[PDB]
This record gives sequence, C-alpha cells and structure tokens, in this order.
Amino acid sequence: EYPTVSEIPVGEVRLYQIADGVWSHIATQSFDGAVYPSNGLIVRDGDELLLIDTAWGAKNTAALLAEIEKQIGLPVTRAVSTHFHDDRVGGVDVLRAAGVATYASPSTRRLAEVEGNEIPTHSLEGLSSSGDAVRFGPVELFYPGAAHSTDNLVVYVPSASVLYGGCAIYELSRTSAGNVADADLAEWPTSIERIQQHYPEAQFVIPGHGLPGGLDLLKHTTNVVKAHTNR
Ligand SMILES: C[C@H](CS)C(=O)N[C@H](Cc1coc2ccccc12)B(O)O
Ligand SMILES: [Zn+2]
Ligand SMILES: [Zn+2]
Repeated sequence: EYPTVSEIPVGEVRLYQIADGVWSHIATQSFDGAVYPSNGLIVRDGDELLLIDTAWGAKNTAALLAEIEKQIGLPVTRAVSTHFHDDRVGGVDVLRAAGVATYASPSTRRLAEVEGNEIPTHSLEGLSSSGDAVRFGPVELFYPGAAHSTDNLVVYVPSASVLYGGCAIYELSRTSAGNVADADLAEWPTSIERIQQHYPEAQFVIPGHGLPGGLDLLKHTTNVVKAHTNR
C-alpha cells in the first residue's frame, strides 16, 4: 500500500519501491492547518542515485538523504527539480551542502530566483520548447509545455515504464484544482496530450501529490483543469 498523508509525520520521509531501481519518496507539509503529502522520485544509476525533486523543505530533505542512506545505501550524486515551487526546490541548499549536484531548466532557475526560492546550480539545456526531451542518466526529461507552471518538466524511466508527472498531473482523488496561481490553464490539456503521445507505454504514473496510478491520471487531470477553467 502506498503511504498516505495520515501515515507520515511532517519531518519524516518514506520511500516506496515502484520497480527495480525506482522509488518514490513521500513527505508532508502543513499549510493553513491541513497536512499535504508530496512525491519525488529516486532512480538507480549504476552505483549512484539520481534524485527527482526535494522533499519539500530543508528539514524534510535532510531526512530524505538520511532515509536513502539507511534504506538504499548508494550516493545521491545528482538531483533534478521539475519546477520552481518549494516542494521541488525547497531543500536544494541542503542537497548542495551534501555534495549533490543540483539541476533545473533555465526557466525553472529564473522563476525560482524571482520567487525568492532556492535555486538549483546547474542549467539543463535542450528543454526550452514544448515537446523537447533529453536523456539525463537513467531517465528521460520531457518538457510538455506549460501546465501547472510554465516550466514544469516530466520524467520517464524507460527501464521500468515509470512516468513521473510532477505537479502537472493530479491524483485521482483530487477533484478540484489545486494551486493554479502559476498555471497556464489554457495550455494544460494540450501539454497533457503531448505527454500521452510521447509516453503511451507508461505503466506507472506518479503525480506530484498523492497516489500513483496509470495513464488514466492524465485524462483525469485534463477533466479537473477544464472544469476549473469553466468555473
Ligand atoms: C507547495 C505546493 C506547490 S505545487 C502546493 O502549492 N500544494 C497545494 C496546497 C498549497 C497551496 O498553497 C500552499 C502553500 C504552502 C503549502 C501548501 C500549499 B495543493 O496540493 O493543494
Ligand atoms: Zn507547484
Ligand atoms: Zn506540487
């Protein structure tokens, strides 16, 4: 069973093995009196690990590194943040201090700077146009176009057919739009269509928040986004 927000105290991180050499990491944060879960990804890269996204804050990300060391015991050598919000870059400074090379698109780095958030060190080239993909270690990085944010990336693990949608993809239990202050609602369905066209064989789809599923999560997200558009 996938861990639930009720099963994780803030400050703690859980790892969930999705496939051989692929885990998600699950952490929580409190906001306006409620508690929210957040997902990232860990992908084995030979004798090293690639991290996708922080665990939403410095304290959570330190706990993430400690949990990885305890449960997996391979070094996190690189980390990619998939958009500029704090559940993706919050903790970049902890990663950097630990010797992890941190990466994001130049779009994400710019938006993080404007927002006053932590800024990944390295800039990922080749992701500037909708439909662009690049290989990064054991994963493919894909820019589907603007959606949840103008910079959002998705991540595919070809060995395991795992699609990590980040916060551009909603879990099935989310029936109404979440944080859309930085979204391109008009482009979001089209961007989702690009994901479906590029990764039709995906067997596991991980949203930025909540429970994984299959490719149904893409149409689900389009339905919620379009309903919000028409509010
Ligand atoms: C942090 C994350 C970036 S995508 C996010 O905004 N999550 C939404 C809840 C939320 C809105 O504004 C916040 C501010 C702080 C914490 C949580 C939130 B949601 O899942 O409904
Ligand atoms: Zn976000
Ligand atoms: Zn998010």
